[PDB]
Amino acid sequence: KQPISKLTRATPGSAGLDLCSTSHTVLTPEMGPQALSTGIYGPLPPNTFGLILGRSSITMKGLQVYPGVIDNDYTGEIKIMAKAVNNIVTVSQGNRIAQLILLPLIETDNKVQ
Amino acid sequence: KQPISKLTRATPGSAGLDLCSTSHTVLTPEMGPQALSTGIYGPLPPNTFGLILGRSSITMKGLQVYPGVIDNDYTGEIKIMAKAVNNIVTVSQGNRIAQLILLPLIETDNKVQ
Amino acid sequence: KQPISKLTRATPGSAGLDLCSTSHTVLTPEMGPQALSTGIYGPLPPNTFGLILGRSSITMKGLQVYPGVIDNDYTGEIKIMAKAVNNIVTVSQGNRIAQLILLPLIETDNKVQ
Ligand SMILES: O=c1ccn([C@H]2C[C@H](O)[C@@H](COP(=O)(O)O)O2)c(=O)[nH]1
Ligand SMILES: O=c1ccn([C@H]2C[C@H](O)[C@@H](COP(=O)(O)O)O2)c(=O)[nH]1
Ligand SMILES: O=c1ccn([C@H]2C[C@H](O)[C@@H](COP(=O)(O)O)O2)c(=O)[nH]1
Repeated sequence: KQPISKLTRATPGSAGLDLCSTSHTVLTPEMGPQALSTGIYGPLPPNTFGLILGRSSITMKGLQVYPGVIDNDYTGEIKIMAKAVNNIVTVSQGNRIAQLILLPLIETDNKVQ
Repeated sequence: KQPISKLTRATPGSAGLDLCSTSHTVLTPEMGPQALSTGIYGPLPPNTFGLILGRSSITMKGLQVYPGVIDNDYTGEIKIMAKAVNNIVTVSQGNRIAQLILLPLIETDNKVQ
Repeated sequence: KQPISKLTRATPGSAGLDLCSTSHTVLTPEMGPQALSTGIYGPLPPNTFGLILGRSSITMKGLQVYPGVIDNDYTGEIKIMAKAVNNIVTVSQGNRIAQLILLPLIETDNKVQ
């Protein structure tokens, strides 16, 4: 398993950490949402949560990444939820498919469970 | 009307507050976006705004929730904008359909109106 | 070129800054994602990044805006990635199509490039 600390940022001003698909995968529109493996696992730094978002270059090529909320204490594998919009899309191993944004986790008094 | 304070968090490390649909509703792809009632109303805690996002279990079952921005001072009913992706989806009363994330509302000098 | 400082907020409690399309554009579902020009350019205020999100009134009328991450140091034109969901959609010049949300850019030790 690899932790979020092994992810890289493309440039210092980049909001997101790059997420790559560990497999070659073909997607068609009729398949609906598919969860792509990344080999990267939670959890997140204290007081943060994560959002998985698309890369614009990839969205413009017809692969939609559904925004995904990564809880602070999730310890499973971070997967990318994606769908081919209109056309057949092929994702090659190591292609950068999405990005992870880290955001502050605000405290509230809402009851738990 | 019920306020956001009555929402619950599944676990202490959960980023989102659960939102449930108050009605049983059937959605098909050709229907396009539908606004699901929740019986929960703004406004939000000072200096925050809200984002409505999907639950990954629900997105993987073919119901897409369009990310929705909840303004700090909105006092209407928070509705979930959703679409069946490819298949017929049935939402039962009380099913958890989406989640509300609270985020800091940054001040800027942009002119207002 | 116009900077983000020229954008306006609809009301003081509005989370987003309004983004308008500078052209008249017709979109159909089979076209897939389209990048709409706005004439607004990065970069963003220090320690922030941007998210492009839809307006709910517009999403409910069948135009989906794909959430887009605006990096802090991007100096190009901010474009709106959008898709007609099911029907033909016509966007007129000056119509408010999306909104820009500003969020804190959290520092991490992740390696760069
Ligand atoms: O795109 C996503 C969305 C969620 N999850 C994992 C992390 C979340 O903590 C967990 C539960 O999802 P939600 O209930 O937060 O949506 O699933 C992902 O791997 N990818
Ligand atoms: O998914 C959504 C998106 C918005 N709204 C309500 C709250 C917002 O303050 C208001 C106006 O929407 P926007 O203009 O912020 O998108 O509509 C919802 O109930 N659900
Ligand atoms: O909806 C979007 C998404 C991105 N970009 C520009 C700003 C980003 O800094 C840049 C690279 O996109 P990403 O790699 O962050 O997705 O493209 C846009 O104009 N509109």
